[PDB]
Amino acid sequence: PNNYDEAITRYFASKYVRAREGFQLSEAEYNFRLISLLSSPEEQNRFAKWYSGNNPESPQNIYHNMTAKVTIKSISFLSKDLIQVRYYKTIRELNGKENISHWVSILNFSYINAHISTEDRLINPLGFQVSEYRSDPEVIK
Repeated sequence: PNNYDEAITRYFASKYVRAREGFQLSEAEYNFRLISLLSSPEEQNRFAKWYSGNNPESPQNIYHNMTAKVTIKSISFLSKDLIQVRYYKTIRELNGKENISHWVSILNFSYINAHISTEDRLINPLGFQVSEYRSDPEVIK
């Protein structure tokens, strides 16, 4: 289809934000692949440049030797193709210290019917594609 039930979109938007804004070394290869499959080509390129170890703000750098786990608070539809995802991150240091921070992502998505490999299709079975994306901290402390 062109579109799916909002719960399906919430499911994939949750997957997307958890994978993109979290960081755990053991899941990192998978998460990068997942975000890449779930992004338009243009957004994937933007994501990859951001994620590169060359970028000072890359999660590979800012969360080096840390874990960051995302908990989704809410997903709101601003329109048929535009959502707001509020979440928090729990960041754990090597010393065990945890910090919680609050964030919101805004993203534009669609579903594209394409033929891709069976393996990739099972990760993204409905062709979910994020075309534009931002994530900002919220004022909540």
